[PDB]
Amino acid sequence: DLKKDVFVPDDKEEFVKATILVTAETEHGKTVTVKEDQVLQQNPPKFDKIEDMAMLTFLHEPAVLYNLKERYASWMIYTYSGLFCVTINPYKWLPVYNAEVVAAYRGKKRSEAPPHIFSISDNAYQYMLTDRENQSILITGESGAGKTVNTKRVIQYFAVIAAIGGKGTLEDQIIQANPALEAFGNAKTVRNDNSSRFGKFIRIHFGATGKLASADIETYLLEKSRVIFQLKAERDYHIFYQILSNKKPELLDMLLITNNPYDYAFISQGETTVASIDDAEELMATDNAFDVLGFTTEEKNSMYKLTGAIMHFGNMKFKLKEQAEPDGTEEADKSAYLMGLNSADLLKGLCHPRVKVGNEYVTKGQNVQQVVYAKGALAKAVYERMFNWMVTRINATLETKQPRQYFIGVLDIAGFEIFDFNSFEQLCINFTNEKLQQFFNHHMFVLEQEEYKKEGIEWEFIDFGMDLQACIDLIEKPMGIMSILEEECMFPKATDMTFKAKLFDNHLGKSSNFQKPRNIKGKPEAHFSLIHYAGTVDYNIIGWLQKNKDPLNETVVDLYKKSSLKMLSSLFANYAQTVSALHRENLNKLMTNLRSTHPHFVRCIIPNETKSPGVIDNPLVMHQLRCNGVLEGIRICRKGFPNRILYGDFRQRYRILNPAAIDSRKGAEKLLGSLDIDHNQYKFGHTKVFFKAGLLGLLEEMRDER
Ligand SMILES: Nc1ncnc2c1ncn2[C@@H]1O[C@H](COP(=O)(O)OP(=O)(O)O)[C@@H](O)[C@H]1O
Ligand code: VO4
Ligand SMILES: [Mg+2]
Repeated sequence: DLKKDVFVPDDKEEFVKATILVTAETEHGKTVTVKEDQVLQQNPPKFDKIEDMAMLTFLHEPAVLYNLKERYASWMIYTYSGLFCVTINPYKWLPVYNAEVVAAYRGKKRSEAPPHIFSISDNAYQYMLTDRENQSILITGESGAGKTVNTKRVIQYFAVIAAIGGKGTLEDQIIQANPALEAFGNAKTVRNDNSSRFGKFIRIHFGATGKLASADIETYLLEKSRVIFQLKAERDYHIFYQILSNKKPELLDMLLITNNPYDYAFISQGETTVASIDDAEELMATDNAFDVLGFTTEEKNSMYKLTGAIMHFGNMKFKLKEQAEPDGTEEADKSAYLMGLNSADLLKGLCHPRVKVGNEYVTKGQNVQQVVYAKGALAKAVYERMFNWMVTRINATLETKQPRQYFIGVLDIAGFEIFDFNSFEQLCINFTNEKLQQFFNHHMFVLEQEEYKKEGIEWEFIDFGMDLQACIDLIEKPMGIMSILEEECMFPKATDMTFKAKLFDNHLGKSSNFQKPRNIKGKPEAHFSLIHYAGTVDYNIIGWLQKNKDPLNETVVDLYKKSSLKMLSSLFANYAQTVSALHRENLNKLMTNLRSTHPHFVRCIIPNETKSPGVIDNPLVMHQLRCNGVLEGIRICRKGFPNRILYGDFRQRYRILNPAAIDSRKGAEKLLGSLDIDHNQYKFGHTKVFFKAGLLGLLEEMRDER
């Protein structure tokens, strides 16, 4: 029936379906009666599994939710929601990404094909060529939402398309770039078995005529901590376990290592084996990528060797001679050999680092705690610089002579996360997520409406309540969290509790997003809460000062410069601005570069905590849609004018409909006036015609009929 089919709220599944008898029979048999305002209307059965939710008769939270659920139940993981797309992780291989599908998607306008990541990529390609404007596919979502998978699919689309008309070709190299970086930059966290522990902006360059000419990858802050430290239910980087699988046994001999991960302390404090990952086939995938990318055998063995030496570096034991002196050089020797260093000099550098007395030097003393930190810090430093060397190396092969004119950047940041223990690297991760959401908010809600004003369109502003400046300002602005941290790791007599005290003194009761920690019994200790867009996060400030300073035993880095392993020497070649400072510098650099592109938002949704295919946790999925502003992003499309054409281009294409109607603007007034259309569905701007949602479809349908 018309009014019988309704949605009623539900304390366990957010909302549930109902049949009116206000008293109504629930989808699950519960005879429940509720308040008339709490009842939302179901959409007609013609809109079941709708490809675009802006086309629904009833727009509300359960109408969107149940449509997404319905599509997901038929394994339809892509859905349009106004000018952007939403995708729910299937946690399962679907046959929607083959070459035959890629080929079919080529050139098809959004409406001419089912919703898909291929359609986003293709239409970004058409906009780039048509408007002569750089494009950017911006993929959002928490840890394990599916950003990396969708990112790899955009590359796949472009690479397959460019092939239809180092060792490999530009297209294969662009594809293989991801398995090479994932090996060293991805790791199993609680939420994701292949969690991206770093952000990346991949630009795909095209010539004036659309030919794929080049590519570049820029990465953002890697989780160095992971190299030498793990939480209970997480692993170190993929590579360590892949190398230990022994699929390449020469590697173990070269790296002087056992096959047991539990032998190496740096890499075995959490988990070692992951059901989802076959570390052995993965090592082959890792190695193969390096070959296709043009990495020499010395280049490869140098990366392997440096990883190996890092493992031994962890097992370097130290004792009291307060002054530390070594406690067995066995592992210290294995590391120095692999690193092209003198083992005695490495240990003298560690236990007694120099202090320059003009042109002479005097050593300083170090205790076992000081040496153990120094040792850990140098391994993280190496790994970070090795990942950086590897990215520049990939770029060097991807950088072709070929002429470029445009680009399509694809942003794959590390997703929003909440662990049992959240520290500095969680803050940097969630900060980016907050920033990108605000980028969506500003583009979708602010710039959009300011275009209607610019064009002299009759429009009365809408406040969608989509603004995160308060929380962004708290983290980045002066006297914010990072500003306080930056100043504190400058005063040498500062402590974790002086930074914690300064944090509280400036924001407790002053900043609304800065709150006391909501510490629950058993869980690790936290110092403050941060009301982020996707949740409140309890951060622990222990060690943040040293994380931001990131000092190294300079005496050991000098031996690294002097190393007889070309790679290790060049990693520290220029060695001599805090972590958070460069993080904000890079983030602001990125947000402004994305301002100069036409953006394409792909919103990934994690369906459940248990990595369960087809299974949707209504509360969790709704929370995502809510903190993403999906319902707001659809409303601005329905309530506004999402489509607009210049008077010239409207004449050049649609004059055919009624050639009797032909000035460029006056002609469009006659053409639209003469056609049988709702004369409220279009408004005249200074230089453009503003179409209400759907009308442009009718006009392109009427153009095809002759
Ligand atoms: N479209 C998809 N098809 C199949 N599996 C997917 C898809 N998207 C995500 N997944 C699954 O989710 C996991 C995590 O996805 P991923 O993109 O790596 O997460 P994140 O948002 O952290 O980058 C993948 O390893 C895979 O199992
Ligand atoms: O798990 V993530 O790839 O979103 O960091
Ligand atoms: Mg990722």
